[PDB]
Amino acid sequence: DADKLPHTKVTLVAPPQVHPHEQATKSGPKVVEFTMTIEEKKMVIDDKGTTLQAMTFNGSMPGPTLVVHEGDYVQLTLVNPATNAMPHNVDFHGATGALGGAKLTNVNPGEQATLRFKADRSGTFVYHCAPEGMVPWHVVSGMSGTLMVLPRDGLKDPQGKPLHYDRAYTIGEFDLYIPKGPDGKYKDYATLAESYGDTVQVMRTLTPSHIVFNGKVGALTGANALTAKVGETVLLIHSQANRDTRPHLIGGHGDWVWETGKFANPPQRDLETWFIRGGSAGAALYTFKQPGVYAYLNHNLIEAFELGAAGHIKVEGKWNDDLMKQIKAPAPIPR
Amino acid sequence: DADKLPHTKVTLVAPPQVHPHEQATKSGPKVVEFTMTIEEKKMVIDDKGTTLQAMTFNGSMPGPTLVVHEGDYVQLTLVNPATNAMPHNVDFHGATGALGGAKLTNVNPGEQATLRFKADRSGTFVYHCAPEGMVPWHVVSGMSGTLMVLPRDGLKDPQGKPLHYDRAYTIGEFDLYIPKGPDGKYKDYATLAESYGDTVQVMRTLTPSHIVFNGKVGALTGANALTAKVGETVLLIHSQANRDTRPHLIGGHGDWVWETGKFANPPQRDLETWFIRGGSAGAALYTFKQPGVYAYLNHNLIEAFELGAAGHIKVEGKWNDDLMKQIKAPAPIPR
Amino acid sequence: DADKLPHTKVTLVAPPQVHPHEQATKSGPKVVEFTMTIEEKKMVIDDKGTTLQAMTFNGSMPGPTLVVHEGDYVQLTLVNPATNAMPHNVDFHGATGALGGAKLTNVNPGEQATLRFKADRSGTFVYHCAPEGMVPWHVVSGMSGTLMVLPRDGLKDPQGKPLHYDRAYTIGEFDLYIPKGPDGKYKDYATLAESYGDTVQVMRTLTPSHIVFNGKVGALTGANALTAKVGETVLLIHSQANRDTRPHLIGGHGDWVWETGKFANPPQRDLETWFIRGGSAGAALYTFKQPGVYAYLNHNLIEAFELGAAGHIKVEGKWNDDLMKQIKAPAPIPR
Ligand SMILES: [Cu+2]
Ligand SMILES: [Cu+2]
Ligand SMILES: [Cu+2]
Ligand SMILES: [Cu+2]
Ligand SMILES: [Cu+2]
Ligand SMILES: [Cu+2]
Ligand SMILES: [Zn+2]
Ligand SMILES: [Zn+2]
Ligand SMILES: [Zn+2]
Repeated sequence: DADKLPHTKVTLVAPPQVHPHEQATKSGPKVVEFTMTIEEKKMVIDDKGTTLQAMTFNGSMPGPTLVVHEGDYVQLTLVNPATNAMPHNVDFHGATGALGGAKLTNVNPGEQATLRFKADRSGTFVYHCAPEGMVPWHVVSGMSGTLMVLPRDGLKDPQGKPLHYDRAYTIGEFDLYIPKGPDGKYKDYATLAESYGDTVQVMRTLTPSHIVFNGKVGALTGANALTAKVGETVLLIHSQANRDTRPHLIGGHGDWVWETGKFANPPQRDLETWFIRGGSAGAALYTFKQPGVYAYLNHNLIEAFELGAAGHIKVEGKWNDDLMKQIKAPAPIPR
Repeated sequence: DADKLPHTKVTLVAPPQVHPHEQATKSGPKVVEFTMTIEEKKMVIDDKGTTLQAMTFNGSMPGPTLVVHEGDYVQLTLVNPATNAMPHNVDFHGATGALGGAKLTNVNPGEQATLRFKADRSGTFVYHCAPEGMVPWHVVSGMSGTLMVLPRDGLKDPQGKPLHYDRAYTIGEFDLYIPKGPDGKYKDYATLAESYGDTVQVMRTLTPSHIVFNGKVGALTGANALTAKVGETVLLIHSQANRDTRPHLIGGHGDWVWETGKFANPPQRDLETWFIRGGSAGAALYTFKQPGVYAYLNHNLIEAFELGAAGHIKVEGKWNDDLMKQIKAPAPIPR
Repeated sequence: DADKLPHTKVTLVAPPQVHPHEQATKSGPKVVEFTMTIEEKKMVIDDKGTTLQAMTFNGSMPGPTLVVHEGDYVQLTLVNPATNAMPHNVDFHGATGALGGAKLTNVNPGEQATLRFKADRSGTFVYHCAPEGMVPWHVVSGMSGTLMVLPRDGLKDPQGKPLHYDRAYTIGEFDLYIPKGPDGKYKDYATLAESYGDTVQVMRTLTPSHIVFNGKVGALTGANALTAKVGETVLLIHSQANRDTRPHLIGGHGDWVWETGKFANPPQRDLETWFIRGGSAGAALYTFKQPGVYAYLNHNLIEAFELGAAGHIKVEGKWNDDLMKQIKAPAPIPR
């Protein structure tokens, strides 16, 4: 019984970070309490000033990653401030019943609700808003994130041997559908409601105008590049609530990958590129062996480079000439 | 030898039902006899009266699911009535040789043929029409269904333990390519032949006008919703003969899933969303734990909600507060 | 240490063939030396004279398949002749560091470079050109191929039993983005540089004009069909550096398939259709049991039949009536 268990309260952190947590734990099941606040806002999504009338959990795309252990109970308070225009809710793919909790969390501006569910299956799971009659619009405008349910004894390889990560990052990939006017320029809308009709028309073409990691072209680059060191194992959580993607780490691999994102299944090893089904979250481990700047991208390279689905990982440490060596630098072809 | 074995005759049933069959069986191999009759017809495919010049096995999209056991022989009589305009045939992905049987089943209007093949591999397999020079048109117009070949000892989990379903449903998902006129309204064609040229032009854009379960937007909703009860394990067969899809059960999971649809492989567990490759059939088991109305959909939510790829499952039984509980109903945010 | 090991030199062969190699080997690790020369050229890609301003490794699409064993070192000399207009490089997905080697192989026309890397992971891996700021253009114009890294003890089934192929073919699938003029005819460009702007515009629509195996509609058909015999096991390597595809052998199966292309993972059996993620190479084994002409295709049938993603395999041997038999040839429906 959940009402017998101790409660803990978790403070969420903004992507691409994930809140502190244990992997393998000696602790027993708890009710883990979270709160998130919905924020509708206009966001700038590229280098040319294009805007999105966005909708977010906690002010970010994706929403923050919530981490519990299998057998824990997730207790979320969902707050929809009066400053918002739309009703919202939440559907946890990690949850059982009531359309993932959406039926029990319908909150108008000025309202909040509290949902509890048993996190009885291990894995990374999408959560998203799903208000009746406007589900795809709320999802594509930014309302999704990941629930990670770790097995109580941590991650395991196909032989049941232990696996771990030293650092975790969370990447949400967002296919955006920004309308254009007769002049061919992207439209800028005074309000969220006004963007609706034009946006549905673009959606129906199934062609995104932009595909971005974490809310903007280049969000995970420059000062905002992800970071690691040679010898460190990184977990890369990748969520795509609406559309397929194919993550790839340039100069790296997926050492151990759950592409369908469910930890009770054995992971695959040595992947060059993996596949995240639209409407799911997956997870890859990589241990860095070479220093330098990596790209982490959707390996539809048009989607990555033209449309925005690419980030960077800056890695410190010592170059290994055994793994790779420039034998002859670029030089004139011998006569 | 097939000519030594007893024969049985099976009466097919219309989707979403599947004809009565055993899973694990004590019976030995048989020649299992089926008949299907091709029907070309104009069908209404949405709520606004849009029509498709369709082509079907047995009058339905998808055609009926045929069920045999591994080692059985499938013996199909394929009938193309004189009331039809086009030649047709059948390609069983479950079969070996002669382009899946297409080369041996070329039937003009007024003709029939009988094909036998050994069902020597377990799984759900697409069958479809494939007449030379018009293969994609016949497939996208409705001519596909599933052959399920059950292992003789029934379904098994990754550890070789037994799995079963108490109820089976079959869902065919159809990417449709309906042309539009200068006025932007969908075209209605007097005949099947007349729809061809315009339809090929739409196909070549790779953008479906509609994506529907079982022949129509909302085919598996209302009076036609699928049904189950808490405690019942349902098999959901999903076929897509031309285009990728990503099935998801809202408020549920894929407890055991063969997404590539081949039962000799271990299934994955706890899936939120799985992946059916265009040109294949997959299979998922789910045991219901909560009552209420579920949605079963393609989790490209635009494809589901805007284009038609979504159905409903109405489930009876008792709510389980341990799995999910509304702690605080939606209420004013405390001052 | 690589500088302690013996060296061997390999002569590459044009697709769809793959250079002679051992599978399971008694040999120890070597530095395996390869050379490839970049050729930019205008190529005719369909039956109606449409041209592509193409870019190739060794004059072919795909580039040749390089085969080594796990633990070997790949040492590639990459030559960019002065007759070319563009800078190029190479990114091996099979390699670790320096963006797959791209950072160490930047060659202007008239230059060459030599890269060494440790092939420490088994599988089929994409290699492609990736010059900074023009990565997708170089890839979609033809600059990709496969590195196959065989395990030292050859291929294994899920139970660790030996698997092998008697013949290997390599298929690269290329989503092409050829621009059209106001008249709706495909544009023909005097130079590679001139094609750039228009091509980027087409790319951004995410809709290929053509999708071809090995450089042209019908490249693997007629005199150029692949060949086998009943009783022979064929390895089919399928690379797609930019876009998802779903290979299928009509009248056949994937007997053993690594769809994500990494041999340390167990293969799946009995596949009807498998999935190659954009930015990866996969591998399927099939042992022929029936003679005749097979099609090997992308089972988005529009992509196959309308856009060009289909080839043929002509197979010799004896028909097996146990696997498939025409019981009744097409005949008038009995009155
Ligand atoms: Cu919302
Ligand atoms: Cu969902
Ligand atoms: Cu037909
Ligand atoms: Cu087929
Ligand atoms: Cu290049
Ligand atoms: Cu790459
Ligand atoms: Zn570590
Ligand atoms: Zn049961
Ligand atoms: Zn052999």
